[PDB]
Amino acid sequence: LFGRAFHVDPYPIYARLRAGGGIRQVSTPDGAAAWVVTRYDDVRAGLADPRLSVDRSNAGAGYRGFSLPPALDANLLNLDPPDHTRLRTLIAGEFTPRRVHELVPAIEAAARELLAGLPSGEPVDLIAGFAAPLPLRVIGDLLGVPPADRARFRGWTTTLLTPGPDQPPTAARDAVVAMHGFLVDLVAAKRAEPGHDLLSGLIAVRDDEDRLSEAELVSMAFLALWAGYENLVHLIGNGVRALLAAPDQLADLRSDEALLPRAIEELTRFDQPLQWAIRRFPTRELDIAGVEVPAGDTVLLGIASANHDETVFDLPDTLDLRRDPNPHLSYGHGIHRSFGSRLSQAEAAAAFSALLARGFRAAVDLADLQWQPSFRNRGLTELPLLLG
Ligand code: HEM
Repeated sequence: LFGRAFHVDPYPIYARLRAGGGIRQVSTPDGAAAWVVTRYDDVRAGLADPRLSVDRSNAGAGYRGFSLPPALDANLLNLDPPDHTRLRTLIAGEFTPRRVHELVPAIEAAARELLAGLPSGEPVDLIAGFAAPLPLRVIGDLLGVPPADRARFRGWTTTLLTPGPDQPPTAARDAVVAMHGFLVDLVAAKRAEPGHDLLSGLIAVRDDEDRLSEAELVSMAFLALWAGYENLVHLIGNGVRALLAAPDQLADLRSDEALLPRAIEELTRFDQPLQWAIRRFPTRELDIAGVEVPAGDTVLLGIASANHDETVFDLPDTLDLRRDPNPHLSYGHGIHRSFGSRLSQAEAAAAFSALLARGFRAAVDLADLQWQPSFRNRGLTELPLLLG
C-alpha cells in the first residue's frame, strides 16, 4: 500500500486508487485515518474549494495530523480567508516576478560555479554536490543570510529538511528549535540593518499601518525553506534521474536547447516530489469523488496522482518532454497556489542547463538507487553521476 512499493514508485498505487473511484479512507496501524483523493478533477476542484479549510480549528475529533502545514504558528498554509488574504497580499508585495527575474543571473552563475567545483570522471553525488547546494544558496540569498551565518544555516536546513536515511530520528526535531531561533535572530538583524533581500522587504511592507509580525515573518521563512529547499532539491534530483531513465528524451533535449522550458514542466509533472497537498477539512459535509465526506474529516488531495491521471495525460507514466498541453497541478490551484512557481522554474532551468552543458551520466545502475522513506516528499538518498 503505502510501504516499500510506494516509496520506490507510488504511481502504480495511485493508479489503483483512481481505478477504485478516486476516494478512499486509509488508516495507519495506530488507527489514524484520512481520505486520499486521487483523480485530477477532484484534486483540482478540491485545491481551490472554499469549503475545504486548512485551519485545524475546523478539524474533527479524528484529527491526527496528516500532511501538516510546513510551519509553526500562523502561516499562509494554515489560515483561511480573510486572515489568509491579508498575509498573501502583504507577502505578494515583495515576493514578485520582478524579484525572481532579477535573481536569475545570480542563480545561473551559482549553478555553473557549484557544478564546476565537482570533478569529472569520478563518481559524484548529484544531491549533496549540486541539487542541494544550489537551492540552499538561493534561499540563503533570498532570506539575506550573512556569510558568517551560512555554515550554521546550511547544517540546520539540511538536518531539518534533507535528513540522511541513518540520521538520528531526534536530529530533525532539534533542528526545528535551532532554526526557529536562527530565523528570529535573522529577522532582528534585518530589522536593525536592512538589505535588499526578501526578509528586509517584508519587514518594510506596510498596508496603511498594517505590517507583518515577527511570528508571521519567521513562519514565512519556514515556508520558504520547505518549498525553496526540500521541494526544489528533489525536483532537480528526480528530474535528472528521469532524464537518465529515458535516454531518448535526454537526447532530444540535448539536441534542442529551446525545449528546456517545456521539458522542465514535463519533468515536474512526471516526478516532482510533493505527493499530497496540505491536509484539508470540509467545513460542511461535502461530496468528493462521489462520497459524502463528513465535516471536519481529514482530506488529502493527491497532487502526484493527479499529475499521472490517464484521463488527462496520455501515457502518464511515460516521460514525454514535448507533452502539450501539460496542465500539471504541482504548484497548487486556488488561493493557496505556490508563490514559487517561477523561482522553481528558474532554479530548475539553471540546474539542468549547467548539467546539460557539462555532460552527465549515471555512475551506478539506476535500479540500485534508494529513495527516502517519506509519505509526502519523494526524493533520492543520493544519485552518483559521472560529469563530463
Ligand atoms: C521556488 C521555491 C518555492 C517557494 C518560495 C514556494 C513558496 C510557496 C508558498 C509561500 C506557498 C504558500 C502559498 C499560500 O498558501 O498562499 C506555497 C504553496 C505551494 N507550493 Fe510552493 N514554493 C516553491 C516551490 C514549489 C515547488 C518546487 C513545488 C512543487 C512542485 C511547490 C508546490 C506548492 C504547492 C502545491 C503549494 C500549495 C499547497 C497547498 O495548497 O496545499 N512549490 N509555495
